[PDB]
Amino acid sequence: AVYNFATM
Amino acid sequence: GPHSLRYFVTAVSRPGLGEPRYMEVGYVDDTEFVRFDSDAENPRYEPRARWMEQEGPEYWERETQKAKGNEQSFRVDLRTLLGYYNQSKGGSHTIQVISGCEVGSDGRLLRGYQQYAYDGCDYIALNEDLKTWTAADMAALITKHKWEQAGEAERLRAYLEGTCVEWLRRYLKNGNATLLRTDSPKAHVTHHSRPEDKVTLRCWALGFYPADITLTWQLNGEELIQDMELVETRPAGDGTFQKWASVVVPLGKEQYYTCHVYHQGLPEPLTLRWEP
Amino acid sequence: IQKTPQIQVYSRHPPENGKPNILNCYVTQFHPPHIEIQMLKNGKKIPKVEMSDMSFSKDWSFYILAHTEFTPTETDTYACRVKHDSMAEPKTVYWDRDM
Repeated sequence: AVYNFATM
Repeated sequence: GPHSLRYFVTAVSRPGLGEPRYMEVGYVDDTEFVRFDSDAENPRYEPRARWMEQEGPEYWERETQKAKGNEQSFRVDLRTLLGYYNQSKGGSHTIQVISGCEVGSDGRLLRGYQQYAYDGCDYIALNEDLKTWTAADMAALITKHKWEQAGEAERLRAYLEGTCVEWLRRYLKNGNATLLRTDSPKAHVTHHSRPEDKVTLRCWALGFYPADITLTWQLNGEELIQDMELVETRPAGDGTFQKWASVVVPLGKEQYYTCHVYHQGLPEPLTLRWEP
Repeated sequence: IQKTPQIQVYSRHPPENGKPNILNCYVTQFHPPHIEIQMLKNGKKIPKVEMSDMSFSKDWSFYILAHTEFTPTETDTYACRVKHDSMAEPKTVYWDRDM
């Protein structure tokens, strides 16, 4: 459902 | 009708007051169905729709965790962006992101998105090809390379074309009775006196759902769209929406003006005028 | 960047004394996201208030709704008092049964 966000 | 799954995630640093506040809110077409806020008593992903109670204790744990994971991640992000912009460690800043996917009625993928912002302004965003990035300023230009070098783009695409479009269908099925419904807009006009023998006519449209609706004022067949005034459609607190559009017309000459309501639940556009 | 909220107040159904309804205070177009919102009844703050339907625009400005169950009366007065870093004074908006 929700994504695994990455680092900036 | 197409459909979508949108996630609004927000992170906000608050120096001197503790760790940032992380929040996630999800929607399947205009109805909020899930959310997480690091400031709750017990931060746990939780439902915002009955149909979401149809989910095993498991689902709610995987989400609550991958949520707490993102929390740390944006928490590092916020500090990272501080170096990128040579900003003071003392100021409070925000990172907004919206990711999700749209589909067609066949259940197939239509569009996929994910875009970041920072303190209200564009940061970086995944182009429509789902392969390249468009960076706003050169700071975001760096994150662009990190991800190019880490194949983050194809990592995401796997997510959009896969997990995203799939649970969208699941959701759309768990609560189709709530999401695939159509509540028709009930309407009416209000009248208000004014200086210089002028009159403000307002056209209200209530209890409708999908949020998408059109309102116009017409005189002898031409829409006065320019000399009109309205408010961005809004939630009414029970899962339906409402909107109003007004127009100033000369006193005594108002029955020459009509309102036109265009909605999904209206086979025939509504047409109304004032009722003295 | 900074953007002042736009406090709209309204009910679910056209108001009729003695008939249950929902009162809504939609607060929109604001940045930064830190904002404080109370609903008032006769100048008093209402306890059972729900916050929901948060979102952003293509513009990145925040939108959040606060609603609550209630039963209009003729005398009763409802309002939404908002506090945000872009106003040096709390802006209150009142409920207009006749809007």
